[PDB]
Formats: sequence, C-alpha cells, structure tokens
Amino acid sequence: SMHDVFICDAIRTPIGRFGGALASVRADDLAAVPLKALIERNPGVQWDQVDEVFFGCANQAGEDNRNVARMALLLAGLPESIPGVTLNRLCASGMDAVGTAFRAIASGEMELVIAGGVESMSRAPFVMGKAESAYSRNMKLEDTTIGWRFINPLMKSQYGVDSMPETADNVADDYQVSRADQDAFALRSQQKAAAAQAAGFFAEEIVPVRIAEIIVERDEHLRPETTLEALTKLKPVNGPDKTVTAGNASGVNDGAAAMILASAAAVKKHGLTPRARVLGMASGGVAPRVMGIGPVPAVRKLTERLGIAVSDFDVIELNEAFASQGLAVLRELGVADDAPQVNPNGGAIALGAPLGMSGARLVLTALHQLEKSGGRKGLATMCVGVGQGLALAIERV
Amino acid sequence: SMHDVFICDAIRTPIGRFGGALASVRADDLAAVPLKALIERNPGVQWDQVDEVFFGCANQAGEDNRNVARMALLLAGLPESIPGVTLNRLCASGMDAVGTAFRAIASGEMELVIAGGVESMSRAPFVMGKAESAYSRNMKLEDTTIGWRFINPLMKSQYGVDSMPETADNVADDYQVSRADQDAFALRSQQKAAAAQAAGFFAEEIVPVRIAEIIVERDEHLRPETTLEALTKLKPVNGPDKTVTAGNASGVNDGAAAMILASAAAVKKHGLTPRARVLGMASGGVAPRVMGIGPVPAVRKLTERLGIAVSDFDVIELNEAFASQGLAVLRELGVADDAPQVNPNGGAIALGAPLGMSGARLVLTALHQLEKSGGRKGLATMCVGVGQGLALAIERV
Amino acid sequence: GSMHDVFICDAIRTPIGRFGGALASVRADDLAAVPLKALIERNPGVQWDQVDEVFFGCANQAGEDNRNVARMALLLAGLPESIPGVTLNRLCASGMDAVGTAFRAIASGEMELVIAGGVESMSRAPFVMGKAESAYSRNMKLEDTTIGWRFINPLMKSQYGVDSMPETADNVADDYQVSRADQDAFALRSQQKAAAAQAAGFFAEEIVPVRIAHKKGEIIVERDEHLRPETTLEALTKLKPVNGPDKTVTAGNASGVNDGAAAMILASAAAVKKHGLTPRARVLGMASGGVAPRVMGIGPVPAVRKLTERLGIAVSDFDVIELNEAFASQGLAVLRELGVADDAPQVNPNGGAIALGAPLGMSGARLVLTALHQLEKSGGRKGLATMCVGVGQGLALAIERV
Amino acid sequence: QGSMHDVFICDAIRTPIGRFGGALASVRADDLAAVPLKALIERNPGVQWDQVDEVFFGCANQAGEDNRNVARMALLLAGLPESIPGVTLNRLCASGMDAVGTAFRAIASGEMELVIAGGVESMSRAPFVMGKAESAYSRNMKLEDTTIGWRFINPLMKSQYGVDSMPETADNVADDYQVSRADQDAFALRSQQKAAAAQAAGFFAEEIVPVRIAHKKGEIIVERDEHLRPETTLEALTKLKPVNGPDKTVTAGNASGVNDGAAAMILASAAAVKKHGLTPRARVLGMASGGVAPRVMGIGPVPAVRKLTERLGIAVSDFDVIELNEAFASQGLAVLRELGVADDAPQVNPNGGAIALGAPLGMSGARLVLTALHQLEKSGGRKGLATMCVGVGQGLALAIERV
Ligand SMILES: *SCCNC(=O)CCNC(=O)[C@H](O)C(C)(C)COP(=O)(O)OP(=O)(O)OC[C@H]1O[C@@H](n2cnc3c(N)ncnc32)[C@H](O)[C@@H]1OP(=O)(O)O
Ligand SMILES: *SCCNC(=O)CCNC(=O)[C@H](O)C(C)(C)COP(=O)(O)OP(=O)(O)OC[C@H]1O[C@@H](n2cnc3c(N)ncnc32)[C@H](O)[C@@H]1OP(=O)(O)O
Ligand SMILES: *SCCNC(=O)CCNC(=O)[C@H](O)C(C)(C)COP(=O)(O)OP(=O)(O)OC[C@H]1O[C@@H](n2cnc3c(N)ncnc32)[C@H](O)[C@@H]1OP(=O)(O)O
Ligand SMILES: *SCCNC(=O)CCNC(=O)[C@H](O)C(C)(C)COP(=O)(O)OP(=O)(O)OC[C@H]1O[C@@H](n2cnc3c(N)ncnc32)[C@H](O)[C@@H]1OP(=O)(O)O
Ligand SMILES: [Cl-]
Ligand SMILES: [Cl-]
Ligand SMILES: [Cl-]
Ligand SMILES: [Cl-]
Ligand SMILES: [Cl-]
Repeated sequence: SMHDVFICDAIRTPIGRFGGALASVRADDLAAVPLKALIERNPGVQWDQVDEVFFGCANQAGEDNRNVARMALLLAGLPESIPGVTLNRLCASGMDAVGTAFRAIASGEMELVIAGGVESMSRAPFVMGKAESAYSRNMKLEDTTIGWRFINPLMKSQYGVDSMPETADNVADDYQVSRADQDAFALRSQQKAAAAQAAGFFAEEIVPVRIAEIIVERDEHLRPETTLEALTKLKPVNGPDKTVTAGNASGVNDGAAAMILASAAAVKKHGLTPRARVLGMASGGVAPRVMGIGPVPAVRKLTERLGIAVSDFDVIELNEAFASQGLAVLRELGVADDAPQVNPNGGAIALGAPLGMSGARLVLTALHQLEKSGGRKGLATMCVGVGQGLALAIERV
Repeated sequence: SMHDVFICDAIRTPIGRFGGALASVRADDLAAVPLKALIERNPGVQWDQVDEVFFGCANQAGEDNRNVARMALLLAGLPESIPGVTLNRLCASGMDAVGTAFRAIASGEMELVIAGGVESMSRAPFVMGKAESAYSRNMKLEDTTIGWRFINPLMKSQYGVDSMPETADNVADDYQVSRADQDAFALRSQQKAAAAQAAGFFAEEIVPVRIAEIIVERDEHLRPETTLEALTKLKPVNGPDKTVTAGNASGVNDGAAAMILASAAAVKKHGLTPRARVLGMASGGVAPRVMGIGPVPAVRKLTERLGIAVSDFDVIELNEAFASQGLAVLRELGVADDAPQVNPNGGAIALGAPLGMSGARLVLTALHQLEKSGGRKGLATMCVGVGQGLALAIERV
Repeated sequence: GSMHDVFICDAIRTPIGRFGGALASVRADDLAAVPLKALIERNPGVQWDQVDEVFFGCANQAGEDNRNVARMALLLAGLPESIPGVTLNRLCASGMDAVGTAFRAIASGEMELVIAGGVESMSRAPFVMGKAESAYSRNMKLEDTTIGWRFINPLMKSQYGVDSMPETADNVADDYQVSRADQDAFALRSQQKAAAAQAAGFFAEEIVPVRIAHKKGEIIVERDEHLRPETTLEALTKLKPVNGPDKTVTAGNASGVNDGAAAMILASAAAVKKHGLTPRARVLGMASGGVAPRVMGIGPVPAVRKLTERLGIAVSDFDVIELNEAFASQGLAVLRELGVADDAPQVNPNGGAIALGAPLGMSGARLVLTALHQLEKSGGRKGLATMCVGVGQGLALAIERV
Repeated sequence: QGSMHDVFICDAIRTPIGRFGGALASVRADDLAAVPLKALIERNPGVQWDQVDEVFFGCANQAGEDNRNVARMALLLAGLPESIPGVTLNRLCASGMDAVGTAFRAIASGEMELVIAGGVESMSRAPFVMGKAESAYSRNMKLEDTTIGWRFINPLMKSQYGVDSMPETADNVADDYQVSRADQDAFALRSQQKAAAAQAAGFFAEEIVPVRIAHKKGEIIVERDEHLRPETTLEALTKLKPVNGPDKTVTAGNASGVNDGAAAMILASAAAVKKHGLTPRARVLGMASGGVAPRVMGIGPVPAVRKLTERLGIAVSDFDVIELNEAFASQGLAVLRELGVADDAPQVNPNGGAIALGAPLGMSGARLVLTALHQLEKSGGRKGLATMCVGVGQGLALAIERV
C-alpha cells in the first residue's frame, strides 16, 4: 500500500542576474550550497541514510555536466554511498525532481530523499558539433544559455522553432492577452516581490552564497523601481505589432534550491519537521508554438485525478515565464488575472528564472506561503519549452 | 493500493561503432527510431493516451539537447499532447528511465508510458566555457564524447578525476582481478554474442535504421574472430603495469532503445501483450575511483528489500563496462565468473555501450532471454561514472 | 651609386593539390620548406650561410603558417639559423610580391643572394574566433579562413561592399560584357593547354615531388592534381553558376582552392659568379595598381599599364604573358582592356589556374617561374606575369631571359 | 642601369599605445591602422593623394580584424582612393621597421616615388584559432590564443630549435650573457624615469594623434600612452617574482608588455618631396637583417647592426641616437654590451622605450624609426640607429640621417 510523503526543510540560494552576483560560481558548486545548508540545518538526520538526491537541470553541457546531482552531493560533503540522478524537463526540471522523489517514496522504494534543482545560465557554455568530414569548412559555435541550438530541420518544418518570446507572442495573439494587461501583471509582480523582500519573506528561504570573501544574500533580479509608465515605453522583443517585452518577461538567471522529502517513518527516525504532504504531480503536452499554455492540461489532469477544483487551492504559484502566458493560463482555468491567491509574493518576472532551479523554488515558496497564511492546499505549475506543462499539489500538515 | 506494472513491447536500434554505421544519425532522430517502431508494432494502442515518455541520455549538449525525450516523441510522429522528460545517471540513464516509469505507474499517477534511452557518442559535441572577463586569453575546447570535462579542483582533490579505464584498473588492483581472468571473460562475451547474433537473437530485438539508402540492421561492434591469443597481445590503456585493454573494455558507441510499460487496465484497453512485471529498482553509491563496483550495493539493497537471493535469478544482465569490474562484482555477490545465467548472449565488450541506451537494452534483453529460456526472475544491473550502481528486477508473467 | 642587375637562377615548386586532396596532410610550414630543401640539393655551389634573406608570400598566416612562415620554413629546410626571413601578404599576389621585393633589395645594393617564394595550404586554413568583448559574452562565433571575408568591418561593407571573389567575377562579367560562352571557351583552352603541357613533361621540369606516408608504405605526389583534361565545352555548358541562374561564373570557369609552395633564387652578378649559380633571366621591374574591390579582377590592368609605361615596353612586346586565371571572366576582361586577343598564342601557353589550381601565396611565385621556363623552352625574350588581388588590386612583374 | 634615388622620411605620426584590454581594446586593428593614415591626410594638404604608390604596413598576427592584407583594408578605411595599392609585411616585432625599409628600397630602386610605411597591432583583439579536423568525427579539436607566442607547434621545430616562450628566451639571454637581475631592474627603472620625463615634457604628445572611442553618453578621446608606470622604484622591481619560476630573472617589470597601437609615416624621393610640398626630415641610409638561435632571439640585433654598419661604414659610436627595442631588459643590456655601448649610454633610448611604453608587435618598429628621427630633431643630432629583436631568432636595424 502507498506511503504518505512529506516535504520537510527547504532552502534556496538567492537568484542572480545574468553576469551578476553569482556569475563566478560554478553550477556544481552552486548546486552544493543548498545541500550543505540542509546538512547544517537538520542535525538529527543520519546522512548516510539518504536514499537519493534528485536534481533538475536544463543544460548539462557546462560545469553541470555528467550528472550534476551526484557531483553536487559529493561537493556538499554527503557520503559517497549516496546516489544521485539529474532530471531534464527544461524550466520544469526542478519541479520534476520533487515529483519524482515523491513517486519513489510513495511506491515504497525509498524513505528519505533530497530534491532540488540548479541552473547557471551565466556560465552556460558554447557548443560545437564534430566535423562530419576531413577538413570540413562547416564548423559552428552555438550559445546554450537559452533556447534552440542544433536545430533539426524536421522539427522546424513540422512544429516550427519559435523562440520562447515568439511563443509568448503567439499565446498573446491566440488567447487575446493585451499588452496593457501584460504590463499590469508585470507591475504587480514587481510590487509584490518588493513587498515580500522588504518584509523578510525571501530571507527566510535563502541561504547565502560565499564567494572566496564576498557574501551573496539577496535576490538581485528585482526591479522595485518599475512603473507602468516605464513598462509602456519598452519596445516588444519581436517588433511593434507584437506585445512581449523584456519588462513583461522573466529573465535569464543563476540559482539553486533543495528540500528534504521523507516517509512518516523517516520523519520520526531523523527528527524532521513534516511541513506538507505531497498530493501528486501531472504533466501535459501542447503545441510547441504556444508552449506557455502548457500548464492548462497539466493542472486539469492533476486536479481531475485528485478530485480538487482549482478554486480549492489557498495558494497558486504559477511560473511567470511571460505575463502573456501567465494571464492566458489563469483565464483558461477561470482564475482572475489579479486573484489574491496567485503569486502573492511575486514571481519570475521580478525574481528571475534559472531553468533547473525555478520549479523547486515554486514548490518550496508555495509551502512557505501556506505556512504564513495558514492555508491548506497549494498548487505549483509551470510551462516548458517545446510545449509542455507540469503541475504539483501539496497540502500543509 | 500500489498498482502492478508490466513491461510490454520493447525494441532497439543496432549499436554502431564510434564514427561507424550510425555516426551520421542525429541523437534526436536516432531516439525517434524505436519510438516509431513501437507505433508500427502495437496497432491497438490509442497513442494520445500515452502519459509520458521517459528517456535516458548522459550527454545532452549535442543534438540531444533540451529534453531529447520530448524532441524524439515529436519527431517519431507521436501526438504533441504527450509529455516527455530526460534522465541522466550516466551509463545507467536508460535503466533509470525504466524504473522511473515503473514508479510513476505503481504510485497510481500514470497508466501507459514509454521508457528508453539514447546516446550518439560519435556526434557528442565540443564545449567551450564562456569568457569570465573581457578579452580573456583563457578559452578552451573540451571533448564531451566520454569522461571528465570542466573538472572541479575540489572534486579532483577529494575524490580524484580518474578516467573510466583508470577506475577499472583500480578495481582490478584493489579486488585482485587478473589480466588473464579479464581476457577470459572478454573472450566469452565475444563468443556468446557471436552465437546469439548467428541464432537471430539480436535480430528479434532490432529495428533497422534507414540512412539516406543504406539499411543498418546488425550490431557493428562485435569482434567474433577474437581469440585469447589476440587479447593477450593487446597493450593496456594506462601503461605496461596495468591490466585494462581495449579488448577487455566496452567501447564508445551509438544507439537507442524503447519499451512500453502499462498498468493492467492499460494493457487491456490498448491490446498490449504483458511480458513481465517490474519488481523494483535500487541505486547505490561507491567511491568514484572504483566506480565499477557500484552494482554491488545496488543489487544488495534491491534484493534485501524484495527478499530475493541473487541466486534466485534465472538471468543476470550485468553491464560489461570493463571485464575487471564485471568480475569483481560477480565475486562480491558470490556468483561464478562464468555462471551460465550471467550475460548468456554476451554483453557490452562485444556489443558496445551507448551510455544512455545501455540500461534500457539490459532490461529488454533480460526479458527477451527469460522468454527464450522459460526463466522467471531477471536482474539487470550496471555501474555509473563517479561511483554509483543501479539494479532492476523483473518477473516474466 | 648605380642599381645592380638582378638575376633569377634556379626555381622549383611542389605539385598543386586539391582542397582536402594529395597534399592536405602537409603542414603549411613543412610544405614551404619542401622547395627550399630542393633548392639546397639542386645548387651545391652555394655557400648557404651567405643567403641574405628568404622572402615568402602567404595570404593566411593564421594556421601552421603563423608567426612569419618564411623564417619557420628556412629553419625546417635546414638552412643556417643565421639566415633571416620575412613574410609578405598581398593575398593572391603574395608570391609575386616576394619576388619583386627580393628584386628591389638586390637592385638597391642592400643584398646579394636571396630566396623568394610563396606557400598556401588552403586545406589546412584554420577557423578563427574573436575574443569576448565582455565578461560572459553570448556573442562568440567561429569563422572559416580558407578563402574570402572574415571579421567583416561594417564600414568596409557600407562603402565598398564585401562581395565574395566569385561575386566580383560576375560583376566583371556584367560590367565588361564577358559572356558565359567566352568564359567557358577560355576555361576549355586552359584545360587543353595544361593537359598538353603535362603530357609533354613541362610541369615535371618545374616540380619537386612530395613524399607522403600511407599505412602500408610511402607514395610520391608528383603531378598537379587539379587538372580536368577530359573537360569539354559541353561539360562546361551544363554547369550551374555559383551565384544563381542569371550569373555566369561557375566552378568550371574559375580557379579552385588548393595547396602548394614554390621558391627561386635571386642574385647579383657577383653572387651568381661566387656561388656557381646559372643565371636564367634578369628582373626588369614590378608595379602594383588598385581598383574598386567590387571588380577586383580588373586589377592587373593599371598594374600592367604602370609597369610597361615606366619600362617603355609595349604589352605586345612580351613573348609570354602569364595572366593569373582567378576567373575566366576577369582574365578575358583584362586581355580585352590591354588590347590582347582572348586566345593570343603568347598568353598562358601551358594553361593556368583554372586547370592548375591557385594556392594563394604560391601562385604569384609560380607565375614568375613558369613564365621564365616558357621563355627558355620557346626561345622567347621578355616575359610578363600579372595577377589580380582580393579587395581590388593588381600586380605585374617583367623579366628578360639571359 | 641608372642611378639609385635618395629617400626621405617626411611627416610621421602614431596613436597612443594602449594596455592589453585597456584604452584601445575596443578598436578593431584595421580601424586602428586607419587612424594614423587619416592624420597624415589631415596634416599634409599639399599632397596629391592619388599619387601615393603604395601603403606598406607591418602586422605580426593577421588572423583577426587585421586579416587579408590590413595595409589595403586600412588605406580604404582611411579614405584614400581605391587606386592606391597596399601590402602587409610580417617579421613579428620588427614588421613595422621592415615596412619602412621595404618602402625605402622601392623608392631607391626607382620603382616608386611617394609611399606610406607604418605598422599596427591589436594584441587585445588577437583571436583564437582552431585547426580543421583531419578526419570525420575527430576528437582532437583545440583552440589556441594568438595574442603572442607559439601556436600550431611543429614537432620538428621543437626538437631542433625548441619552442621557448619570449620571456624564456630572455631568461636564456640573461643566463648565457650573464645579465644580472639587478642590472635588468636598473635598466627598467631608467626606462620608466626617462619615459615619465618625456611624457611630462610633451615629447610623446608631438608624435601622437588621439583615438576616438565609442561611449554610451558621447565619444571620448584617448590622448596619452597608457602603459607607463612613472612611480616605479628599484624597490618595487626588486620584489616582483620572475615570470618563469623562482630561480629566474625576467619579470613583468623588466619586460615589455602586450599592447595596442598603430603608426605611419611618408617616404618620398626628392622629386616627390618637391611636387607634394613635403618637408624632408631625414634620409634613409639603409636596413639590414640578421638571424640568431631562436632560444636567444633577444641577441638578434647584434648581427643586424654589425651587418648594417659594416656596409655603410659607420661605427656604432657615430650614432647620435640609438633606439634599441626593449623587448626585455636582459636582451637590451646584452646587445649593448656586445656592441660596446655602456648600459646607460646617454644616446640610448633617451626618452625610454618599450618597458615603459609597451610594444604592439606590428607598430613597434615604425615607432622606433619615427621616434629616433624626432629625437634627432630635438637634440640637433645627425645620424640615428633603430634596431630590434624578432621572435624565432632575428634582428633588424635601420639607419637614418637628419636633413
Ligand atoms: S521558466 C523561464 C524560462 N525562461 C525564459 O523563457 C527566459 C525569458 N527571457 C529571455 O529570453 C530574455 O530575458 C528576453 C525576454 C528575450 C529579453 O532579453 P533581451 O536580450 O531581448 O533584452 P534585455 O534583457 O537586454 O533587456 C532589454 C532592456 O529592457 C530593460 N528592462 C527590463 N526590465 C525592465 C523594467 N521592469 N523596467 C524598465 N526597463 C526594463 C533592460 O534594462 C534593457 O535595457 P538596456 O538599456 O538595453 O540595458
Ligand atoms: S557503461 C559503459 C561506459 N563506457 C565506458 O566506460 C567506455 C570505455 N571505453 C573507452 O573509453 C574506449 O573504448 C577505450 C577502452 C579507452 C579504448 O578506446 P580505443 O579508441 O583504443 O578503441 P578501439 O576500438 O579503437 O581499439 C584499440 C585497438 O585495440 C584493438 N582491439 C580491440 N579489441 C580487440 C579484439 N577483441 N581483438 C583484437 N584487437 C582488438 C582495436 O582493433 C584497436 O587496434 P588499432 O590497430 O589501433 O585499430
Ligand atoms: S588568385 C586565386 C584566387 N582564388 C579564388 O578566387 C578561388 C576561387 N574558387 C573558389 O572559391 C571555388 O573553387 C568556387 C569557384 C567557389 C567553386 O567551389 P566548389 O567547391 O564548388 O568546387 P568543386 O570543384 O569542388 O565543385 C564544383 C562542381 O563542379 C564540377 N566541375 C568543376 N569543373 C568542372 C569541369 N571542368 N568539368 C566538369 N565538372 C566540373 C565539380 O566536379 C563539382 O561537381 P560535384 O558534382 O559537386 O563533384
Ligand atoms: S618587441 C616586443 C615583443 N613582445 C614581448 O616579448 C612581450 C613580452 N611580454 C609579455 O608576454 C607579458 O607582458 C609578460 C612579460 C609575460 C607579463 O604579462 P602579465 O600579463 O603578467 O603583465 P601585467 O601587466 O599583468 O604584470 C604582472 C604584474 O606585475 C606588476 N608589475 C609590472 N610592472 C611593474 C612595475 N614597474 N612596478 C610594479 N609592479 C609591476 C603588475 O602590476 C602586475 O601586478 P598584478 O597585481 O598581478 O596586476
Ligand atoms: Cl533552454
Ligand atoms: Cl530563464
Ligand atoms: Cl571568396
Ligand atoms: Cl607572436
Ligand atoms: Cl619598441
């Protein structure tokens, strides 16, 4: 029979800007920061009993290569007996790590696990295919920071290779999400994040990154100075007849997060504090060219299976890849554009979105918000490049 | 409460040599080959019901970048509504995809899934770190084909960054596995593989790869003319006092594989043939410098939990990354060096080892051997770079 | 006080290989050294520590030809470390510039005995990557240096354009009204004449072979690889233009990209006597000219006019004209501007770069040495070699057989 | 055969010399080379520019934005007519001096009348290079830095002659010629002191045209050489660590640096001087080159100077200025000692040299010729010698006479 699974302690680094405060920190070292903090914060745990470290990471070409979960656990000082595995569902990878950890415990195969994710987009490398012939004249370098590389002509002909901003424009057009509404959403994100930062809400989630000594402690991507007037003046990324701008989109960023999941038996054995029970995770696919609407089938699949209406959640943490798609998703699910339970502390337009980290951040910040507000059920959901969505539901204990 | 999970149809490409028969085939296209074959071979399936495609891939920097599972299912012609996720546990990735798919169905979250793996080591790209400073003089290209890149000094100082063949020499030394015994094992691998090829055993597992037209239909890596005399003449990789040679080690290779897993209800609805029930998966960690011994703790953990003795398995598919470690593993588990149930059709010394594919191949070939021999329980297990092992048990229906 | 006479003595070249072909395995520096080693073997009366300078032409200099390939080559060839070397770059005219620069050094009395030559390994030309301009730059790019533009300056493009070499040849065909049919007929004559000269052993007299290692033993590369002796007018007419259906330049009426090296000794009269050399021609002079980049193939016209005006020699007075065949369109346009018939018997009598290939840095040295070889075989007196240059130049050099 | 023609250096100008990654690092090498050419146009309105016979430019690298004959790229960018030809010369650090002497030979032999000679290097912007694959799916691809020194090493070169770095050659010169760390540091200090004094006196300002640099709120100008360390003391030099390890003598403080800059000058026959209203400033007497073992390349000037002075029948002691390239204090001192000139002889580098000023490879030799002439003007001296070392074992020397 199935086992209940509890999220326990959870922690994250600050999120850095591209080329900013964390740009010097290798991805594997960055991933190790939250793992080391979990060790320090949870002295009752017998660490050689960790069954697995599951980490999300979208890139894996740079210093996050060759299974960054295992690299990170060894750099964190966890025993060499502890296994690790790295998951890739692009911007959803960190959420997938939590849900995969959940499934491993629920199915009785493990008792005590760490789930998290990482991305260093600053340090994403360039890649060069091998020569396909002697003295080939066709060598090319490609940036892996974000988006398409090594484009397959068959993918392009069948589905297109729209950039992520192009897809967000496509959602704005197809779902009729105005520029004005996008900018209003982006402003609320900045305003709510600024409030939460000043209130110390993010500080409770954050462990500092030491750079050897400089100490990085605050989320750097926020623009509390944002006004509607300033957003209105920005030019769309893809031309004047379009709507997505740098100001109504998330950024490219660096960060890591991690949390402990445990069975009821492991909670007691390790002296953990159970904070939420995981209820379930679901995934859904959509057309690549409207990848931002991906959350809608994921949320519907998960909520229909669990028998929970979207309106039953006390917090919804909806990834803000682009305001156009966040608004489109809310509208498809029948939730108001400014519904109080949605992103109450702001989201990725203010905070940034290091791909592999962001899904683990959404879960842990949803739990944090449930604790602050005394709410019960929380939903975290996010879109995925090339047309998917992922949704995960928790309940505060 | 937990749900039974069945492996149904399974298929793979042939395994190509580095720069050989499949070197022209992009990893995403190669992954799509077994997916398209599963469609052809399973006409009762309603394909928009597939809940997830899980695929193993160790590299993810090349044409396998950005979640090859999803790229591959789209290229295969599967509906865009089907989600996919890519797993990385180095050489164990494909086995992890199977076990992860299993946990998703056992826990009641899914009903019908595809699990598999891919690697194109021929086409693994070079990588180049970003400049850390304007006008940096420290740019560098690294090969991603196999092994360490972007070495972390903290990893080197504490754990070492031994190459995989160095770790195999370390295992040979620490576990006293002689050169003569390694060569005897390598010879049996080539003999058994040559016999299985001739009997049409691999042909039953293989779907051809069509290259624009050349049809690739046979495993390319086999050396059926191998003699003990020829292996004896070979020079060790790591110098004259070492024992691991190119003749007693797996190679660098290209290939892909995939299989269907389903709940009993999905078996019925989609007219599938249930072929084995998945019993469980376990992982284990060891010192990186002796990563070849990693299957030992994985196998022990799995069999202790299931209450199955290693001697109860009718087939053991033990990954042959190196003869030294295959022998060491067998000896620690109390199984003879030439036990008839171990790798009865040969293994990666003869067949090659595209990292992300190999673990999916071991599961499907274990099941295939059970059907041919009338055996009941099968074990597949393998080591993992940087010191892990993975083990998965199945039972023919 | 007076200038000194300057004599070309021995000259030798490698065969010309195709891109990725017979010489593709040979490093550009090693390749440059092959004709130098042959000059040493062929001229045993020379006191080698009296060579004043080695001048070598090389258009690329980013690969194994980097950091002054003249000096690398002379060291690799076994010449004494006391001999200086300098590398010249005027793109496809580099090797001719090395000869004329060597000539000027002796004529002005500053040197007595020199080697001039040129090299290119276009097979082995590397890729180049600019440095990052900022920390964590997302703007890194590789560019091929085999031929043509890289690191384009926006100011060059806006003022002069950055037409590819074949585009410039189509521009010459358009502006100077040179038909596809005439281009193809010229290319056919080049192939026919080169096939005839190869059969006659004419190229063999110029060539030192290059030894290459195979798995089972060694082979010798002895023959120019680029020739297409089977070429016919029908074969040329079927080819598609490089730049699209309304254009005229094809791979069959254009030079190729190729590998090779060449070198020759130049000496004052006193050095000829002292070192036991055989003087073969006197150098008369060299001139350079500029034109619009976008019609760079017409470059030889002002160069030839400048040289012949200064020397007081009519173009029709030359017994051989070696005119580089970068493209049939520009070869024809130059001949027409100069009042020479498209098929005049004294022009390219042994064929040219359409048949033979054109390793940039080597080609100008080959044109001088082959003009001299042709004068000797034919009993001619004066020879003119001239060639075009990317980004709009011409170079011309005149000699007179002794 | 007719008579040789006398050759005159006329106007000459240069950019400031920028540090690596410093004031001129944003400026492409081809645009940088165009800066002194545009200034020569502005400064000499008497000249009929379509009569320039050739632009000769030195450049050691030629793989970056200086590719494909930077002399021709630069003259077109400078606004000179497309009828003017150009050619680029490469003798590494001597390239710019080679341009001047090559221009001299072309006019002396009667082949030209009016020419520009100069040199450029942007070592900041020197690219990386990558050889082509020799085989399909090759696993052996490599990037190499072209900023300075060996790349694409030939095993035959290494076996026979070695592939010592330039600082390693300077250590080899210190060892074999017995040039002490103390003497090297004393030489380096004198270079900084003399350069500081010349800068303050406005001496470099007379040679310099400013370079304009893009900036977000309006372009800025670079007016001054950036490399100078006027506050250097003997104590600071004494404390530096050697480049090549603890027991050696060459340091960053007694070596030239890696730098950016360009320079150019006009050379003309007597007839061209008249026709174009130019001021003849010096006659070029001659140039000579010499080779030495690669491993002690810094001693290259010795055979070059001896060859030149023997032919011209001028003693080293007859020169009123000697501009000796300061690639390394160790080689500078060794050369002087071999030539019988005191380590601190007043006519040697009176305004300092490359240790203080820096050394963009292609530019340096053009700078040495123009600064030698400048110094002869200031001092009233007659004959000047400029000479320098060349990587892989060469030296180049060029002599001029004022008026
Ligand atoms: S799950 C998350 C998945 N990840 C993504 O999809 C990542 C999406 N983000 C991106 O790809 C980029 O961040 C995009 C949206 C393409 C924007 O990048 P660009 O390169 O086009 O633009 P910049 O980042 O250079 O920004 C352009 C200018 O906009 C200004 N700006 C940003 N935000 C604001 C606000 N709030 N107010 C005013 N201005 C704002 C930037 O400062 C920049 O100005 P400059 O003057 O050019 O520096
Ligand atoms: S889960 C699996 C994880 N992956 C690994 O750990 C992969 C380990 N493998 C490797 O990294 C390489 O395969 C190693 C072991 C380093 C060897 O690489 P090579 O590139 O040297 O491999 P080749 O196939 O080219 O073989 C080397 C030479 O040995 C000869 N040889 C091999 N096997 C035999 C047999 N059975 N009989 C005779 N000769 C044999 C090869 O032919 C080759 O000889 P050459 O003359 O060099 O062609
Ligand atoms: S001073 C020298 C300056 N140098 C230059 O400007 C160099 C100019 N040359 C080039 O850049 C290239 O050589 C151009 C003109 C761009 C063409 O390059 P390609 O790589 O296309 O050339 P190939 O010869 O490899 O291929 C062209 C195809 O045409 C066929 N072909 C050529 N010539 C003939 C003749 N005489 N007869 C029949 N066919 C011919 C080639 O065989 C080839 O056909 P494939 O079917 O592709 O083999
Ligand atoms: S014809 C000319 C041919 N060209 C050459 O041979 C060029 C040779 N030069 C080089 O390759 C480099 O310049 C070498 C000699 C290798 C040194 O390179 P660096 O990159 O180390 O140079 P820096 O300018 O960074 O100097 C290193 C440190 O030394 C300190 N330092 C130098 N000079 C002084 C003086 N005069 N006084 C005090 N300190 C000095 C630099 O400040 C620097 O200190 P950091 O704290 O590391 O910046
Ligand atoms: Cl991405
Ligand atoms: Cl992002
Ligand atoms: Cl071109
Ligand atoms: Cl250099
Ligand atoms: Cl200098």
